[PDB]
Amino acid sequence: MATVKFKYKGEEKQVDISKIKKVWRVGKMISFTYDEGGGKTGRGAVSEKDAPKELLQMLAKQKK
DNA sequence: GTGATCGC
DNA sequence: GTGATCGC
Repeated sequence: MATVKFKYKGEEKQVDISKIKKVWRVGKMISFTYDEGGGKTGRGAVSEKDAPKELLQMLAKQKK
């Protein structure tokens, strides 16, 4: 519902957090995948520092 | 290296 | 099997 903005292979992306498929923590990094067009899966990551709460709670609720 | 994945 | 990616 809210969005996450992140920079991936140069330049900024903004994705609806409803598209996020999987999220995991790597120390202070919040890493994820997300659904795109064409049946493809995108990757992105953000600092925990100001990560959207919607995304952080997904982390705490899944199941890897 | 780290966690996980894409895209070879 | 693995190189690049992401924040650190």
